[PDB]
Amino acid sequence: MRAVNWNKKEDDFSLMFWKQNIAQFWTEEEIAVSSDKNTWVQLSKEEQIAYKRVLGGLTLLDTKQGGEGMPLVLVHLENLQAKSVLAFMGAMEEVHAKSYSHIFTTLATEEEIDEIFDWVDTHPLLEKKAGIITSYYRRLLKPEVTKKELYMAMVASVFLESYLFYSGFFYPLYLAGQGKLTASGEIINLIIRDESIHGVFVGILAQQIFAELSAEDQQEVQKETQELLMELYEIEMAYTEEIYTSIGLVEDVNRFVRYNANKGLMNLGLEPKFEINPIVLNGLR
Amino acid sequence: MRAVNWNKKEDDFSLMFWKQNIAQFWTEEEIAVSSDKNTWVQLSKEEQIAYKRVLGGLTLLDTKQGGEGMPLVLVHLENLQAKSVLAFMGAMEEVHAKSYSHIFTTLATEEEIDEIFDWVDTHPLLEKKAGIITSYYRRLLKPEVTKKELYMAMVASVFLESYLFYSGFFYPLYLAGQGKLTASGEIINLIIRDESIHGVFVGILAQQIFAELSAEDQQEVQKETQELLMELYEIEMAYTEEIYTSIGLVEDVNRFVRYNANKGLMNLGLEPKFEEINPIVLNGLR
Ligand SMILES: [Mn+2]
Ligand SMILES: [Mn+2]
Ligand SMILES: [Mn+2]
Ligand SMILES: [Mn+2]
Repeated sequence: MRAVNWNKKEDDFSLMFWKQNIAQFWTEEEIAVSSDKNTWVQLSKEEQIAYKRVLGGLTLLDTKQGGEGMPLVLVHLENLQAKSVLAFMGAMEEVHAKSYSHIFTTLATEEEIDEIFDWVDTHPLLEKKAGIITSYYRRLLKPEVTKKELYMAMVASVFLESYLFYSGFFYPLYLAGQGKLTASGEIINLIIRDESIHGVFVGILAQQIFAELSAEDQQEVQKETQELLMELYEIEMAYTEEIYTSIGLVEDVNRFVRYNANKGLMNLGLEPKFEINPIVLNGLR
Repeated sequence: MRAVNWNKKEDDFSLMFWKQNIAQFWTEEEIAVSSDKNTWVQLSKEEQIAYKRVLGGLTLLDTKQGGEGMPLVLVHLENLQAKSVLAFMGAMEEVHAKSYSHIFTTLATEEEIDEIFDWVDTHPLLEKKAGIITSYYRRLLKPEVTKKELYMAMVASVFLESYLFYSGFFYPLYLAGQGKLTASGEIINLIIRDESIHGVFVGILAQQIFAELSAEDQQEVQKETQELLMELYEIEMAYTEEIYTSIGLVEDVNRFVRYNANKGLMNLGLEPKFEEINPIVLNGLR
């Protein structure tokens, strides 16, 4: 039975990602958010509701990535150095999820917070979206998996990391780009910095597996990947309509979703399928 | 589908362990080990071989705990806050494993290191020991698991964290207690500080699951736990004989293995099954 041996590289990238993950390490106690109250109270009721809802959705996605996506993809890897990186990335998803609770503590009463999480749990689009992704992860709950199954779990993971978060990240970035909720915006920026390298890394692992598949299997997963992309897109467009119609931002968020869907495809070595908002860009500064 | 909500406690302990795991965060770059070369050369060939072999075994156990034990237990937990803690603990196992490579880079040539890892991979007792533990983890590779299966995976994990590491930890502690390889000893002490909390936490989770089982299932897993304890003990005694006979430490290590097996049992809420810590080892823990 093999032990991980870092003195003999298993690939040309795991060590750099290991070091970068650790270089980026942070926790919610580093960013105090109480000063956001002064701009929080300036938001309309509809704006506050949208913000809380998107952060609830982000919390759900990080919960599933740390508790299902990273663990189940990493248990089936043969590359022990890449497994190490994924384990750390999974822990960081739990840091991310806990940081949303830190934001909530400042922006909402205890009763308001539990209402957010009840809304998350009973929400049909969030259930459908998370169910589609986790179906690929739960396919790995068996002793022997195929490379097509592992590849598609990695595709699902890249799509979560590089694409499904972004209908939610839009709004904290959009507000922070205007000087509103900038401390929470700093947290979201730290989260994004992590998700960006998560998506690149899992996409490298996916491309390595893809190269080992037969031509027939390659065709099959290419079709599944394109179909998954567009299945998620239809759900995202329903989600942005539900969240953002009240505040007039639906088409802006949709443009942002498509930009990030293209980045997810590129992380997998695939061509873009869709043809950044300048305020969001200022929030990423 | 539920998202983790830290503003409503799911249990009385996960937040405390979350905070403590983070308070204890470290990486290998924080302890330079080059100064250990001066005492490494004072050791005999047999002492150096023993040290490299036990660190190889430790690396294997951490590799399996980070890559199988924590992930598969955490997947099946319903408590999202406890899942969060286990994910962080699993990442720390990978930090631990990488820290052994950091020690090796100072103490061995590239060829000597590859020899260590070849020895680990082909070693029959390490394969048997790790295979027993990971068999409990690999029972969780299915869509739905029983509480008996989850409980026994947690028992196996506590036995790894609180018991099976210690035939290996003995020697770095013994040497550090004699002023040898003290920088490496500092790393091992950081690892032990983590494993100690890992075993306590998983043991709490196991006790909670146990209390939820039917009486028939409780009787089954109680017997299986005691059998597993003693099956592992027989293997550990073969392992310590193999590693430590050449340096005259077998009975001392065995004394330390039993002390830690009792701690693992206590972490599970169970009575000790074996009859003070060696004073040199104690000085290495200071
Ligand atoms: Mn995350
Ligand atoms: Mn991520
Ligand atoms: Mn460890
Ligand atoms: Mn541990």
